[PDB]
Amino acid sequence: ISASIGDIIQRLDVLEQDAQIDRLINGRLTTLNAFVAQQLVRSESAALS
Amino acid sequence: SSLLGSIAGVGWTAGLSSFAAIPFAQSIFYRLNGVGITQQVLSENQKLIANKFNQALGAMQTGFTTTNEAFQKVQDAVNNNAQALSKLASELSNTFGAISASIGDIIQRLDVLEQDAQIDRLINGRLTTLNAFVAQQLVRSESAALSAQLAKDKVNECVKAQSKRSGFCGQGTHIVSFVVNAPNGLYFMHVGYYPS
Amino acid sequence: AQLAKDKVNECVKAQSKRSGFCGQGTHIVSFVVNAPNGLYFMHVGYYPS
Amino acid sequence: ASVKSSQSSPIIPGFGGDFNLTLLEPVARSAIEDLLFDKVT
Amino acid sequence: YVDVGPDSVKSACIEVDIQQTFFDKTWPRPIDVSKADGIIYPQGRTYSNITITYQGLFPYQGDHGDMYVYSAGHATGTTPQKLFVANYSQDVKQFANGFVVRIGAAANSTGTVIISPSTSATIRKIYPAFMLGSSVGNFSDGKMGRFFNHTLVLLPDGCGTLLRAFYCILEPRSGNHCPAGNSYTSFATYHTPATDCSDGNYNRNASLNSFKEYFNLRNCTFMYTYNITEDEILEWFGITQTAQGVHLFSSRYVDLYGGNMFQFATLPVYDTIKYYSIIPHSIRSIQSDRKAWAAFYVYKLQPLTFLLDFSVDGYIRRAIDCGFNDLSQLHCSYESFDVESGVYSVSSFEAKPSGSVVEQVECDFSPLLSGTPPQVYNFKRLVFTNCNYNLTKLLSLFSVNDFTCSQISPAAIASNCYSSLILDYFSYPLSMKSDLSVSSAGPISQFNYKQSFSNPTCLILATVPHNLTTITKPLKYSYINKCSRLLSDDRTEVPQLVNANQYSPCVSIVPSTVWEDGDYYRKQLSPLEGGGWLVASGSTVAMTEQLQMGFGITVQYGTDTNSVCPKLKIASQLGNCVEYSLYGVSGRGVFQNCTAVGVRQQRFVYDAYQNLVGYYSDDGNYYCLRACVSVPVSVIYDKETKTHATLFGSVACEHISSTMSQYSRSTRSMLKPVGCVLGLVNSSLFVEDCKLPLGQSLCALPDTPST
Amino acid sequence: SDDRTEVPQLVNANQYSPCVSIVPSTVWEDGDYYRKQLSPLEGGGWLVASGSTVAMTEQLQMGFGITVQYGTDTNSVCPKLKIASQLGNCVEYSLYGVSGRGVFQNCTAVGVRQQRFVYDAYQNLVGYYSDDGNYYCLRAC
Amino acid sequence: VTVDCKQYVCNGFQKCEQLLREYGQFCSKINQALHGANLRQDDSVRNLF
Amino acid sequence: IADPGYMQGYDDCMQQICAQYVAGYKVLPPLMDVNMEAAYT
Repeated sequence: ISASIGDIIQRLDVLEQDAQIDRLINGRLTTLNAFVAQQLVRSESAALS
Repeated sequence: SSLLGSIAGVGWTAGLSSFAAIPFAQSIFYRLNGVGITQQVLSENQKLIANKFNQALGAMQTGFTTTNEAFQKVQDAVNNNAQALSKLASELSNTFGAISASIGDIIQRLDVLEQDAQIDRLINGRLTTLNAFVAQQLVRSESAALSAQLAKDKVNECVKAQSKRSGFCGQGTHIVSFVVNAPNGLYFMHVGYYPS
Repeated sequence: AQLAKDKVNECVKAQSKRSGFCGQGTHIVSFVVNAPNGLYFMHVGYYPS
Repeated sequence: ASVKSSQSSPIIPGFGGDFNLTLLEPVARSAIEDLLFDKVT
Repeated sequence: YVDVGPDSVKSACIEVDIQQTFFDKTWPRPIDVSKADGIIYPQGRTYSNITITYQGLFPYQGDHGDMYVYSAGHATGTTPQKLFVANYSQDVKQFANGFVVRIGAAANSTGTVIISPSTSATIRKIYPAFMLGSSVGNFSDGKMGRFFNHTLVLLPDGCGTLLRAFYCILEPRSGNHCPAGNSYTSFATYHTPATDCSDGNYNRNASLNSFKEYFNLRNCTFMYTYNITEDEILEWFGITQTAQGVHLFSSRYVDLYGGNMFQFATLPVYDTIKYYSIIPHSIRSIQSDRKAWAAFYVYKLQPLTFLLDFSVDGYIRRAIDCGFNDLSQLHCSYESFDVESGVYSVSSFEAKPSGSVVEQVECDFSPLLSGTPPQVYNFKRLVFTNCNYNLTKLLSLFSVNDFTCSQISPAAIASNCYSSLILDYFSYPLSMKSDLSVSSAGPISQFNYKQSFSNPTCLILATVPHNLTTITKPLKYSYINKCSRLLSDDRTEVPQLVNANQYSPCVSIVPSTVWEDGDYYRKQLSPLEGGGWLVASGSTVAMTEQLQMGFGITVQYGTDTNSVCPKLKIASQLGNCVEYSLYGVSGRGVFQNCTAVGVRQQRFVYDAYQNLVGYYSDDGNYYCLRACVSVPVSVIYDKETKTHATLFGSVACEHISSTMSQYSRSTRSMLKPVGCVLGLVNSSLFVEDCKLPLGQSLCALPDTPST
Repeated sequence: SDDRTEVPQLVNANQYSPCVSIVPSTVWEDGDYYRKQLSPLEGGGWLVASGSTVAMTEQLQMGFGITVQYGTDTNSVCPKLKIASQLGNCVEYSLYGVSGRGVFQNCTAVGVRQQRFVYDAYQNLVGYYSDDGNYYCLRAC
Repeated sequence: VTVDCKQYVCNGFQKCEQLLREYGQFCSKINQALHGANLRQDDSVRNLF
Repeated sequence: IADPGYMQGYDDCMQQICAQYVAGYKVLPPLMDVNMEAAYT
């Protein structure tokens, strides 16, 4: 459930709110870490070129 | 060290490699006669150059730390693979998983039925991140083989021959270049000209 | 593949007065045959001995 | 194997006269190599 | 309960003179974490020469805290008279996460006697006293500062040679100047040095006795004492609370000369401390014996991540408050008292919501209250578009027995605005609560009533009182316990499961109320319908005294959306910055009168994602929205000369303000204008050409040397 | 203080309910309700509670809640029953709330010494304490 | 490009910021990694020209 | 290129890519002004 904050108020109870939000942080930060690995790749290939 | 032996005679050339034994001084008067194309009357009158060559190598002795990358590249390499190995292996263990005291509920907490559940979380995660480490070792291994083939291209060009080409043989009409083994890699002491 | 183009334009057309790349010895001829997925070289070098 | 192949001088304490070369082995891991192995942590 | 010694036998209290202006001084002693001011050592484990970033309770860098001072009382040449105090007893503070205290810092220096400002004296350390508890209010004469029920009191005694900690009910006494008596101003404690602090015979109960004059101590669960060696050394005291109880910290026993605080007690106080006050002390000296007493300073704790630098011997002698500014962040966000010299990007600075636009009357719950709630399998559906709802109104009629939601909370479902509300109601027994669940495979979800899993949902169990009389009860509660098809082969049975937002296929053959528990229904199918049979079986539960009902709510959460908000100039135009709150969706935007792209009969416009760019709703114009304003700040650290310099990303020399108050995060607690070649910088000066070039080599072309 | 908005006061771990001030130690009758107007400082509005009862049983029935913390430090808390002590100068140990396998040595001298472990920037303990009183610094397997 | 994590995740909401504080190591390694990437790239620009 | 903003493009997009509006991500400037890369070449 990803309306940019997981059940911030509205959409879920605060105690679970942490459950859906922690899904969104583990996922969103993990994919951000994939972006960082990608920047290291194109940075190294950019330095080769 | 046999490469430093072959610097003088192999740097002549006239072919790589079927030669020679020429003293190092005359090797730098021909290497210097070549691309810094000052012919014989300047190197005759005068030398000392020798004291300027030795002065250059002297500042090459004093300066390693810290503002002299290449050297920060060297510790970027040792801190690279030491960081990846030890520090990534410190992230891999202790801790990753949901309940992750090395062994979940090790010998001390519940539950014997759910023990396989939390442990299988820790194995799927810990082995998956280990597999990320293996993908990383394949990456830096392949790039290390690219750079090693570059080093072979820098030894066969810049170290044996002169090499009448710009940087690679860094910054100036190149004259001599020396090879020493650094941590994980080679290390070059390219002796170039600088007009000024 | 850009390396192979650099090995065809240097080692195959010309001689190429350079060490390995044109493997192990003062290079003389080099031949190209298509291998699976790649080229394949039959660098004919000198070996003093 | 694409480094050595042929043929050293060999290593005598006088390389070039007079080019003071630190790259001599003192005796086995020469002096500049000793600097960039000691200063690296 | 514990014997804490006899009540006071005095029939009056000592008169107290409150003169706050004599205690209003500026003697700043702000937190400097560089020197490890205000640091509690970590509880979980302890460490050697290691540095680290660590999240725990700390005071913030530069916090001046709250200063308190105790004074000599009034006196003649021979006789102590009225006490002399500040207004501290009426100043009740929120405990929150607790606090740390700098004690005795000015000891040995020369300072004023307070009650006689023209008189100076050598400053001596004095210990603070605190009153803490869970419930506060006013004394009988209306003055603030009364603590109710069990109260924790921390009271030094014996001329600064012990701390007493006790937890009692404080019964205010009724004599003159006492808190339940006439002529009450403030309570206080005191001691009388001429008689209480004579060599070799300190009165270890002097302050306690003075306290007992203002309050009787009742039902004390504990009274502990902690001995203190007499000296004039600076020290730190701390207090927190954890379920175990209230934890006391001091530098005295483990780091007397360095100031690190370590735990020395856990008090069995399990009622959460919410409030505290500083108990004023006045020293009943005679005029010729007047001393100056060191101010003490209280700093609130909060969870912060610090860089902690541990010496070889394990103590912390240097810390960094990472959130103090971008320079410290860089300093930290690296786990390193030293951050190599360069440009380091610290986050925004997002603007503050102002002009919260709300767009939408009164939702019609009528037909629910009039008649007989049908059976669960014949649930009635109320739809809500474009109206205001008082739902806590509706749920105040009934007695409510259970409230669970999925992908939302009951708190949240009252507050938020939604495009497409749906209220489903029916008769339903409380006995069958375990079958009315979003996570249930009973007959109710199988054959009777199923909510959507794609929208947020709530499920309410209630009881109509007696007070509600327009709601009639039926003969009994009924539900379907089997709905299946028998195929045309006469012996394949296929359960007919109910789909969300639909009725059971068996409602055509199951009566609106089941006549008897276990009755079964059948209906042969036409070859077109598939052949074979349709079959069902009904269950009953006995009717209750008061009728019991079930409510299912589904919010959108769409999709098609908007116009269903709760109910309660500014919530309209022209809120030309953040924030809005449309019925359809939340969000933070900068509306502008743009042109002209949309649908124009349903209200929004998206751009290929979830976002809305963005007009509608206003009546009727094009208020196209945008994303939030963020100032993309950075830090130009330069560790050689230790001079940070905050650079903003690309805006603006004109739009910023120094220590900008329209924006959220420095980051975070505290901040600290020349451009404009790149962006705006909080660093002088203008070019200044041209050198050299080298690092630390900022952006487009400021090459920025130092200093 | 708007006389409309109801906000449940949820209990936090290892605290009492904010309503224990108004709910008797035993509820007199099932469904009784309690109220208390709040001072403007307390927030205004009201505090409200309602009590439930269950009939007493033949034999009294009780509830026990236990919470353990693995050390870390103090005061220590093990079951009861030269060995299980020094000099086990190799694997294994089993200290207070902490397990592990180590090679203790009489090392020097870095720690806190008041609470009784020492970590090195991770979960591990490197490692002295607990012995009485010396520095048995531990290592990995 | 550098991401300003601890405010990318999350959008700036305090509960979500605390749930980031649980992951305060990972964000530091993100922005540490990108700042390293930009110094390597910037030294490629500088050393190039 | 829909980018860049250097004290005219932030405000210019504010008058209305979002390296300066999500924040979030953020694009740094390329170490050299265009007149100076033009000076090198």
